[PDB]
Amino acid sequence: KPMVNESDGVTHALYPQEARLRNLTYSSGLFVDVKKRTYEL
Amino acid sequence: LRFGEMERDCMIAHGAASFLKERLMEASDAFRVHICGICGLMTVIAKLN
Amino acid sequence: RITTLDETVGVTMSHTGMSMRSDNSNFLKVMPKKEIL
Amino acid sequence: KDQDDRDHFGKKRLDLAGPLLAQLFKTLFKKLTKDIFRYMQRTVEEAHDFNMKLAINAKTITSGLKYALATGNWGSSRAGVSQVLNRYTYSS
Amino acid sequence: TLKYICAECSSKLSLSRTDAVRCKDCGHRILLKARTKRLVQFEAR
Amino acid sequence: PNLNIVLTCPECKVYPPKIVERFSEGDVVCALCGLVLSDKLVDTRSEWRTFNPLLDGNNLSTRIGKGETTDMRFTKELNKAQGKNVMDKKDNEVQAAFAKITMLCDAAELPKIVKDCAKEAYKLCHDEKTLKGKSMESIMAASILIGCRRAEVARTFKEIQSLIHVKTKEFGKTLNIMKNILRGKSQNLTYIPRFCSHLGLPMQVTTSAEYTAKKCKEIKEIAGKSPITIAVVSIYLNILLFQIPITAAKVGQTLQVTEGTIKSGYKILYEHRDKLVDP
Amino acid sequence: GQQYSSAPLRTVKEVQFGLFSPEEVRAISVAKIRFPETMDETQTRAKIGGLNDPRLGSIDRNLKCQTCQEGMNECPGHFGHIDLAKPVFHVGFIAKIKKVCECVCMHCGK
Ligand SMILES: [Zn+2]
Ligand SMILES: [Zn+2]
Ligand SMILES: [Zn+2]
Ligand SMILES: [Zn+2]
Ligand SMILES: [Zn+2]
Repeated sequence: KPMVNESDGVTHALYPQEARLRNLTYSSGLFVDVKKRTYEL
Repeated sequence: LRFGEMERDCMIAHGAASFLKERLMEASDAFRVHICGICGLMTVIAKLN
Repeated sequence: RITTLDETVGVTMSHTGMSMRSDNSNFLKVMPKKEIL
Repeated sequence: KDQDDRDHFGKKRLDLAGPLLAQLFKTLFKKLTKDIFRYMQRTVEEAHDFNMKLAINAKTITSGLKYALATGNWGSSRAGVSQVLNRYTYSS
Repeated sequence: TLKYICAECSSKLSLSRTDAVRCKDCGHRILLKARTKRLVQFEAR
Repeated sequence: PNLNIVLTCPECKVYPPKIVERFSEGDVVCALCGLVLSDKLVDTRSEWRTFNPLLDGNNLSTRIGKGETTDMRFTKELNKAQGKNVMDKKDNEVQAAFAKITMLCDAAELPKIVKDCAKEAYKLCHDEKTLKGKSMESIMAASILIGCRRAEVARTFKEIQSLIHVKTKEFGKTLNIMKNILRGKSQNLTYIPRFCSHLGLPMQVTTSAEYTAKKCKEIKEIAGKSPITIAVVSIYLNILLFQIPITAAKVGQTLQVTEGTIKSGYKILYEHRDKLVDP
Repeated sequence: GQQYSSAPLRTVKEVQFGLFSPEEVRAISVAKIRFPETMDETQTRAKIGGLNDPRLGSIDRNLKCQTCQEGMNECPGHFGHIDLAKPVFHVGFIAKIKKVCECVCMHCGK
């Protein structure tokens, strides 16, 4: 969901009215389920 | 305002170069320089104090 | 479709940068003179 | 039969937000996939410990998406893609 | 101090200098200047 | 010698020139007798429309990319010619560390202000006798912690140790000698709401541990014992003020601590439950 | 505006286009200039021998300039030289040099 990581580090909710005044990026994070392997062949 | 290229050309049609001289010097940038008599190049260090 | 993670964000966001939960993985961790003579 | 006329409108195609972003996001993930592999090869070469946080740089996606919609450029490849919103009236 | 108003709950805070930009109770940060207390004269024309 | 032109009114000659400048006309007038001094004032905000000595100094450089209708081999000759001339200066390690600084700062999601003070701190030490070796990452991570304190941020040693391998005892003493360099070149409350952001807690609950951690210092007894666990028992007390289902096992794996430690701190806290209420 | 002088005030008539001799520049320039820096090491004044020494003409009103004195509304500047150890061609004279080589000998030079 759209969020802002502030300068201290709080990553909370977001609304575009505040995003228009604080000059930010109405943006959401993306995450990837990574899988690690090792072949020994 | 910008004194354009073609606006100069209409003044040549009349021909009053005194207005052409007054506009591009005093209304523009004016400068008094010095050059040597031999090598006609801007080289003379002036100290007219 | 792509699922949406719907919580208080900063719980999921805490594992992004620093989190003080290191490693948890095993992936790429790397005489006498006459006697000796 | 006559010559093929390129001024036929149906022979042209349009690109909205999606197929524009498909060109961009393929390239941004293309850059990061090699740089993750750069963290793979250098770790086993210089013999250190692996770190998934240091393996993936978020600025490959962050600076890519911010700077593209900042200017009208997309790549200088493509130009003038983004414009500011016209708010002289509601009809604008 | 100068009188400051919150964005959402419009709570009168009226803090001072070097007092951080953070509203009480609500977690907003958009603060306001608040209007003066002296009269303003106009014209009908 | 001198090289300062003092513009004075010869009509007045009563004081140093308390004058006026007509910026709308580009002239400077005497603010007494009403006489102009010099026409054609040059401007300052005009040349900046078409456009760092604080870090780069007087050093300049010019990137030489390819053209558009050129030969690709010619750029290879220049970058080899640029390659042989990289030993004329020693700032190549500085920008390479700065790239590593920018690599660490952005991966730590820290803002560009922290990018400023860290490169500010590294340029102060740079290369002196008191360094000698120090594994490079250590003086980097120290200047990272300089950006934590100077830009009023809240970072911990294990937070950097979760990123870099600095082996602590090497890390702190190298951080200590850099402080004496800063001394030779002349507050746990910020750490609170990040953990509240890590737990996802409301603002009234967030300021509840704030009034807890404020009054915990003035109450005294048992003293410091590191404020990190003192912060987290302010969390556990104020979450025992309410009913949020977290307990000690989940918060133990969260901030990486000890469940048995905070119950011992809970022992002195339940006695101190009196002098902590506000409403 | 400008300070009064007594040089003969005339006009320009015939204008000759010509090229530079290198010793002629040395009989005109005033500084060698070896430092590639701009201002002082102390981030003030000048390098003195760098890219903008006070031996050249200055600007910025309050600065006085050395040899010209006066201000930026009067000083027309000066000129300096940089000599090398290896000559190179000019971009505007590439093919015009090439046509000379296509017309003269390479040994006796006739
Ligand atoms: Zn409020
Ligand atoms: Zn003297
Ligand atoms: Zn006056
Ligand atoms: Zn001069
Ligand atoms: Zn011959």
